[PDB]
Amino acid sequence: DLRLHLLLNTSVTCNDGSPAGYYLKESRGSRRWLLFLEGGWYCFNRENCDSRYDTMRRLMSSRDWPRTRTGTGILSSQPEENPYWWNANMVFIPYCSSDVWSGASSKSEKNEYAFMGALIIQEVVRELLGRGLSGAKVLLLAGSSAGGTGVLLNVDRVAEQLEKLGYPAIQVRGLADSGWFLDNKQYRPTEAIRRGIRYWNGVVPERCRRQFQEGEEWNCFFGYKVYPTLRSPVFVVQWLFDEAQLTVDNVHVQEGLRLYIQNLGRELRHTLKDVPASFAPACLSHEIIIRSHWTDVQVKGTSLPRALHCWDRSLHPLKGCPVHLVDSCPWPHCNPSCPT
Ligand SMILES: *[C@@H]1O[C@H](CO)[C@@H](O)[C@H](O)[C@H]1NC(C)=O
Ligand SMILES: CC(=O)Nc1ccc2nsnc2c1
Ligand SMILES: CC(=O)Nc1ccc2nsnc2c1
Repeated sequence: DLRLHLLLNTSVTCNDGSPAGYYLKESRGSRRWLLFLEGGWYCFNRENCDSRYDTMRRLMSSRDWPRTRTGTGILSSQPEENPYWWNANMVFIPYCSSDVWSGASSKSEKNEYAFMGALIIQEVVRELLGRGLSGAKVLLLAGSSAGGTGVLLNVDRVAEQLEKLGYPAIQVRGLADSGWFLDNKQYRPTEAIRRGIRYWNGVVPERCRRQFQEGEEWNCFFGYKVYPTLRSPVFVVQWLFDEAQLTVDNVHVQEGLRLYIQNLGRELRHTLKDVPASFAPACLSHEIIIRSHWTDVQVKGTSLPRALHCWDRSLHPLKGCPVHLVDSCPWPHCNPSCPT
């Protein structure tokens, strides 16, 4: 089990001003550290954040968090369940800022809620350095859904933070699961992110900000636009027919919809052509890395735990150990190993 620690700096808060925190299981025989960012949509104005506070309060507050959580999937410590990193130090960072991990704004006389996702990540890293992260060789910042987008927005800031604090030997890497979205034409929008950034005081990576400039930082929330600007190594996991993508596209089969779905898969495939570390199966699903049966899906005969191990070796092409795995077949479940 992973044990809850609320942040000692109580000014780094969830939406309602309660302290943020993290769940930790140490592995004293390991110099590898996995920090995982939870997902769960977002909110972007007073009215829809108020609604989220009524029926999704654990995503806005630490007041009701449990003292422990069980690690699953890539967060499991059993080799049978996690062939990749079962002996690592494990950290689960709850998502309680509703800002895709981008915010840097405190609650105040003018702000009903605090949006501090970017600061929560920095403070967790700071406090872990006294609990053994100072001796790490690799820090893998991972996340699913909104947490996968959060990896893309924050991995280079973690790398800069550790450099400026005096830890140049820690290698920072990212693993973004189900957070690679397309700003495509709907079957039947980006305004939500633009409004959110202003409501959250949201921050994006500096090189991407300099490309798109003021008023256009929403572009940096889209993987295919922010990824080329990043310096840390990043592995991208993305279903070709992601259910959250299709929901925003207003898709729930005749010729028009057939062509729409086939075009979505082809566009997703295209955006990953120049991403050398990636895993993109032709399935209709959403998230993968913390579910218990994450080992089952394969692309071209290679599972995701194997592909991640091959990535580790590459950062020391490899014979029989591939790291770029993108399906080419054009319809959901044309890969027999898709989850049911
Ligand atoms: C707590 O975090 C805030 C926001 O990052 C920072 O301004 C403040 O200095 C921190 N407190 C301490 C004691 O470091
Ligand atoms: C349901 C939903 O809309 N999820 C998300 C989360 C983060 C995003 N960043 S860009 N588009 C995104 C969409
Ligand atoms: C024009 C536009 O904004 N299109 C879309 C479509 C699906 C999305 N999923 S997340 N952000 C999305 C944006």
